[PDB]
Amino acid sequence: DNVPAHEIVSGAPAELSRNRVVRIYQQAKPATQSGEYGTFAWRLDWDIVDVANRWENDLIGWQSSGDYMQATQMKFTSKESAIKFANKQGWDFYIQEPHHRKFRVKQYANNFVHSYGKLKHIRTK
Amino acid sequence: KSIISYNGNTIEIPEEYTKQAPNRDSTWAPAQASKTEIYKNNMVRFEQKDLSKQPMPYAGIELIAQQPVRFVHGNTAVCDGANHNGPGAQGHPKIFINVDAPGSHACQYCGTRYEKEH
Amino acid sequence: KGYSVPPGETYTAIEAPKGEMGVYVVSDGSERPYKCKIRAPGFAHLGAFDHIARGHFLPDAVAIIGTMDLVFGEVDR
Amino acid sequence: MSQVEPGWHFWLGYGVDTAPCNTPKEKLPIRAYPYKFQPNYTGTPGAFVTYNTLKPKISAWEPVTKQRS
Amino acid sequence: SSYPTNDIAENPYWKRDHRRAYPQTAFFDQKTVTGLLELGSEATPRIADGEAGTKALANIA
Amino acid sequence: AIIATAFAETVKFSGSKQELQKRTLALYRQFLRGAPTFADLYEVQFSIPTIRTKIRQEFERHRFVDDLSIQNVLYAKGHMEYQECINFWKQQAQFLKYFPEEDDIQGRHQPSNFVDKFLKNRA
Amino acid sequence: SAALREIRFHLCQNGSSSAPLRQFVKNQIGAFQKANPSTKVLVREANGVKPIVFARFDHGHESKIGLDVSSEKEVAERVKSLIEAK
Amino acid sequence: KLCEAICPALAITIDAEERIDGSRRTTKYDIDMTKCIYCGYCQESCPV
Amino acid sequence: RRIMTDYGFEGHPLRKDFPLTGYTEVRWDEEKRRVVYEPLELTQAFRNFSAGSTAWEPVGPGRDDRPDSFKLPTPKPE
Amino acid sequence: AVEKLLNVEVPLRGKYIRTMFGEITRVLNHLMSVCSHAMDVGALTPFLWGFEEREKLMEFYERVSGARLHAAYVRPG
Amino acid sequence: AEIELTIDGHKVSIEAGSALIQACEKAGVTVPRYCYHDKLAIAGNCRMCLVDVERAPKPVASCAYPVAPGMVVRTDTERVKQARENVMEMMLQNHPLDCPVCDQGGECDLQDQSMRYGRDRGRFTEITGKRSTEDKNIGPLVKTSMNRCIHCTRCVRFANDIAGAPELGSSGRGNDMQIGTYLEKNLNTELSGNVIDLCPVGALTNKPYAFRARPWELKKTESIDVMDAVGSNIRIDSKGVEVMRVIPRVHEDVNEEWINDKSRFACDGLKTQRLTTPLIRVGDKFVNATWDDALSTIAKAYQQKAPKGDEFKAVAGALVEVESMVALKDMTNALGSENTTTDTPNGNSAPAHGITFRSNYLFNSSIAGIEDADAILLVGTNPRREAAVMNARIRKAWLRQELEIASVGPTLDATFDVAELGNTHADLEKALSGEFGEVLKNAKNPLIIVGSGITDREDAGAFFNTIGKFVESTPSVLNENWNGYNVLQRSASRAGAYDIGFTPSDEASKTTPKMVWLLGADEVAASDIPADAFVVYQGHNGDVGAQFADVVLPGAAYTEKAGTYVNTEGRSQISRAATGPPGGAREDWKILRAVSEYLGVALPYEDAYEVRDRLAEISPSLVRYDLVEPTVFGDVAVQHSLVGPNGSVTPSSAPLTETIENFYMTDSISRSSPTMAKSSIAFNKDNKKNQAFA
Ligand code: SF4
Ligand code: SF4
Ligand code: SF4
Ligand code: SF4
Ligand code: FES
Ligand SMILES: [Zn+2]
Repeated sequence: DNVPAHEIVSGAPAELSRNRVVRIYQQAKPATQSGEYGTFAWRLDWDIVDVANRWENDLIGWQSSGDYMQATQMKFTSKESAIKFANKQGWDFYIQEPHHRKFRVKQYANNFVHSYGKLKHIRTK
Repeated sequence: KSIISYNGNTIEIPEEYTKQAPNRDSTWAPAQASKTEIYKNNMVRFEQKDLSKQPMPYAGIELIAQQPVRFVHGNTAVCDGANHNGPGAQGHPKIFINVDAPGSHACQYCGTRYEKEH
Repeated sequence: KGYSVPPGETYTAIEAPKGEMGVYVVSDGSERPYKCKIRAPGFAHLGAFDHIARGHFLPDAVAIIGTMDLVFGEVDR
Repeated sequence: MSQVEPGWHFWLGYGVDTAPCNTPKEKLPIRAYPYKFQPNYTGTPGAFVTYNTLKPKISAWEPVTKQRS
Repeated sequence: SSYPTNDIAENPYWKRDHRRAYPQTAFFDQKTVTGLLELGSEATPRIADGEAGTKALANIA
Repeated sequence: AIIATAFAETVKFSGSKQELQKRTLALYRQFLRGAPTFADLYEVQFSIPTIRTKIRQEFERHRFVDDLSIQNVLYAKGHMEYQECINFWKQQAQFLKYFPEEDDIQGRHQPSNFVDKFLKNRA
Repeated sequence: SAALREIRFHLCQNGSSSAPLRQFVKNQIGAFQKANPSTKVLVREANGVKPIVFARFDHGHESKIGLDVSSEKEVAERVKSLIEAK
Repeated sequence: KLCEAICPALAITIDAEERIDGSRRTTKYDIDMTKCIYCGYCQESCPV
Repeated sequence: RRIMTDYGFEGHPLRKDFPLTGYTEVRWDEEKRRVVYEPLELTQAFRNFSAGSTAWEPVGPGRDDRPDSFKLPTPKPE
Repeated sequence: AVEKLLNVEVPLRGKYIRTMFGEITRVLNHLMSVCSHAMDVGALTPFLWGFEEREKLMEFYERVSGARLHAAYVRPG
Repeated sequence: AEIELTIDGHKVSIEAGSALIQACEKAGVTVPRYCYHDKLAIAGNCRMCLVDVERAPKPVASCAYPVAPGMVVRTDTERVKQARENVMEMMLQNHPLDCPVCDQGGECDLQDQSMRYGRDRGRFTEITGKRSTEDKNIGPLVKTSMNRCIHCTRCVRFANDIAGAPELGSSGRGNDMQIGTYLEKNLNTELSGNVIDLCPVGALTNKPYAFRARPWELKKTESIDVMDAVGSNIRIDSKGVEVMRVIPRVHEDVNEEWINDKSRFACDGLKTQRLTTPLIRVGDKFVNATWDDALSTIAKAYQQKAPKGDEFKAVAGALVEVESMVALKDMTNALGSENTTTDTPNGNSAPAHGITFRSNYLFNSSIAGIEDADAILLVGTNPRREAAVMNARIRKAWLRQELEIASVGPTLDATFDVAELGNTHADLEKALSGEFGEVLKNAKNPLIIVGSGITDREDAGAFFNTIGKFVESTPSVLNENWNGYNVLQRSASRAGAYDIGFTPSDEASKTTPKMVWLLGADEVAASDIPADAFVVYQGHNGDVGAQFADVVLPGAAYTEKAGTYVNTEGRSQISRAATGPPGGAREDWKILRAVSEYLGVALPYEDAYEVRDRLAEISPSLVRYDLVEPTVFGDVAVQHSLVGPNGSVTPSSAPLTETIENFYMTDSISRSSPTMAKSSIAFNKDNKKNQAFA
């Protein structure tokens, strides 16, 4: 084993180590855009605790919170660094393996191929 | 108006202050809270206060329906809410509205309407 | 979003009236900095204050802090 | 000083050389609504009360019952 | 405004893009410095031609 | 030269557990001898024995830590706190952070089984 | 323990420990289901798991033993013991 | 919601929806003047 | 010893695991008559807005400015 | 710092303005500094003879920025 | 065969006939695009992908130039930079200054690629001004502002190739080109909203999200789509406690970039007609109550009524986790009851196909297997209404391959040619033994898709017996390389239920229950539940089952619980919590542990990790997240479950009926959504807008 417990010298609470879950992941490729720069980094974000995530204030309508890790998102270069840092701090983690687009050939010619039988569909462009 | 509190009591408020604005009673958006639900939820902080002096600005949804329609010759109307009186832009970005369709069409920034001469 | 600064890092400095002020910025290709340390001349001044005041009486300690005219919002960063 | 109407609060302050009384017409803002000047009523009942213009985001269900016919 | 940047015709941005022309952060470990020593540099070469000199670089890499 | 303050120890990372044992024991001894000063300087509303009990608890917290570097870090942090306390740098609040127990019972329902946590949405 | 009411088999698909239980399942399942006509017989597979059986008699009392044996017959007798030792 | 994004102090709080006349408008616009630093980035971003 | 942070502060702030707001806050307890440290609870939560970060690479690779005396020589092709 | 990272060049008029306001600022700092040293040493008067000069120089601030002290005039680029 | 080439000096290998842009993607070189989407056909209208190839004099289109051995490609030299700046100048000539009111601000490709590959300032100041265009009215779900179109033709290609909605086309010519239906129509397809994710510009925008929020404000969470048994991965976007929208996520073995309209527009049902407090019935009224009071009321009902054995019924509906059904099952049994049961019509009795082997009630040949299909059969299923995404996959395979399809069911208005051939068991045996039987034998990768409405019939055994006899009889469907028997479920709970048991025993199937704990169930009929029984609904929305209930206990929706959900393939997926459940609502398994303790029993687990170790003790594939597993017991499974105990059922003459009479308004979340109400009033066949006179 022999992975140091820096959780003891971190000065942070122990509730993060004993009750709180994280998730390690890559941001999914957005469908609203076609870029892929926001990916390639392994984020680490805490999972919610229900009672203290958000609740609406009576006075003016602002959203409150008691969870202090609702906005912290560490960024890592690789999965192994994330897992090591988590274990060194004693956090329990679930790994979310990414889902990559599967390569398939694409030709402009397939739009204009011969149909020996009934046209399946009529192309526009 | 007499508004029933949650705790079974009543909340008396005069009619001039229950209107959503001095020119309109109803709400102009689904998520808007009506003044009655406001009072009913917040009378602890309205109790000894004077409602005449609280801010009650006019609504724009009713002051812009009053503005006459404008007309143009063509399938385009250009809008730029520019003052024309002082320097600078002072308005909103140029927007070309299509007006071929039978009805009026309003700019998305300001609600000024345009029509195809008919 | 703001503008994307190139990756890198730099300490650049000036002749601020207090002294040699400086900023140590780091970049990661994002619109948000990764680190920014303000080097504050009043910091080193107050740090030397112990070396400078030894042997002197209290009115002179007042005059010493006045020579440096530390602005403690800087000193505390 | 809250009793000072706008325009004057700017002339009184050397923001302009021309007063609202003599400023020309085109320089005056047009108003589709009436004017109504109200000072800082702080410390008095007419102090501004804040509130939420919205209603609760999560609307609950108003019960109604059925019978097991 | 200034003239060559307000010019409307022969004023491409890719010539006055000084941000994407930023100078790289060079890095030199002892390996990359001994090659400059045992071999030389593009200004003062001391390297053998052909795949021989290629593997000579490789011996230091 | 910028000279060290009163009870300052130079940071020195021991290479062995057998020396750090001695240094930790001296720290514990100093805390105990100085506890009455921690009761006088800070206007305290309880016993010197209760302070010594809390000190023993804080040293039992990390009693089962076998990694040497972490122990050196813990010892340095503890000497920092002794210097903070014995010199009157801390005020009452920062000291009674270590004594939540002495303050009055916070309410009635302090859940310890499931069902109460569920009724309070803490499970 | 008034009755058996559910049986769950867990096993690998292709590991070494599970093959005798794979044979038991392929060959004896209908006879098991007729000799116990009132029970949910459940087979559920997953690569890398250690073959094992669970039974549920009444009021949720569940029993369990592994089936890392080297024969189909050891499986039969071991299953039957767990079904009897209610 | 550019004023809500550039504001250093995050004082502003907005919530919009489609108005009855089919336009884009606000139902909530708040400012905490106890969070405001009076920078003027909000009068700079607004394109109207 | 610490110089900036509070005398009893437990944590190291500029670490990337340390949340912006910290873990604690202070109020005056009329009962105890003491400034007392309690767990954090904010009336408006932190909104990051770093989720609007660009999906396209903003500034491509730079431009070499190594002097040629420090460039690893290219062997002559033959 | 941020221009050095972005690798852009400031225009000349902006350089001269940043200079002029840098020196107006050094005046505004040396005034407060010297004339607080005085007051801590007991001479109350040079303080109030200088702060008026500071208050004439802050009109230039409110004219260019809008704010009297904390301003934000100089920005990257 | 893989070739090799050069790109900005780097060397890469990809198959022949491929697009250069795919190679560039392989080599990491970032290239712009508007007209190119991976899942769509190619075109070359945007002209932003231009690059320099030494073979050709002009810059060429990466989106369309075939890749060839030894070709060298630069994407950095001054010609490319100029050509990109010029194209973007041209694109933004006639683009309106609508960015503040455009819902794509902060997530528009045009902004980013103009800032990155384009000019700081424009030279279009002309006084005649920009082109204009009118907005179309293609239905409630899609809002239009067509001055913003760049004529990428993603919308057209999607509609006509992946969806089957050819009402969307390219009218006009030249600068007066106008994408639209030439006359007022509606974009009638259940995949209509994916168009919104395809348009780069905000010319097609979601309507119930229209202006509510901006992307930088949103907490993106990666979760799972209930509303179908497919388990389509998604990305939720919350604004604190509120859930603004849903958008798809990538998974090539399940959903492959698409999601249906129900899953994208049912979010509006998670903020209205919710349950926030417990309720008790005292007469005709409900009365708000505490948790202590309702659970104690449940206990007094148990002790007063004294249900014995199988009188305690448990009903789990659609939109349930697997942790909840486990906890309900362990509790039910701990009270001495085996009457666990689905909310299906014939849920009272055990399924015809048997839960014994996973292979009998799952889509065995995985959803990535339809691409390899040659012949298909549809028995009592309308995939366009049960898992539309897999109808899209069938069409994608039907176009580019040799595929011949048949159906035995109600005539279904499909997005493909189907060759309907009956509506009865009699025509089913006829086809399977006549012609299409021979087509399935002589196929290499055949599929026999059975709907779950067959399982929801009284004569289900007569079917599953015949299909099992044919499957075992025909090797081509069942081998050591291919299982062509498939059951398509229409809800996300049934597979997890069957994986943990949750089937009624025949002993309990005949008892008339005394207490009725119904979980997420809103499809009940008022006949399945007696009058004199005590009833306890758990849900997050009050639509049907609450109205019956004497006691109502809030639960949480899919956005507020990290539940495990199992899909048709048997793939286990884990959800994520986006928000906390509202008000006095609680996670279900906690509620059942607490009421269990209040009753004369308990469950042996307290927190998450213990519930997970339990799930493993029930079935170890419930904690192999995202892994789909093969199975070795196919032959045995069809011999033991489908063929054996189903010979005694006789087939009816009742013709098959469509399982889902309305794709909208299927479950509680959706019935509570007004958007599904507007969308079920329109998008009806009887409306003129939804039928083209061909
Ligand atoms: S000027 Fe004031 S309100 Fe506007 S962003 Fe700055 S601090 Fe906020
Ligand atoms: S229009 Fe102006 S005030 Fe309104 S949200 Fe935009 S920037 Fe803020
Ligand atoms: S309508 Fe939208 S999706 Fe279709 S081509 Fe135009 S911009 Fe693209
Ligand atoms: S589509 Fe993009 S560029 Fe066009 S108005 Fe919308 S945000 Fe702006
Ligand atoms: S991406 Fe090639 S021209 Fe459109
Ligand atoms: Zn306008």
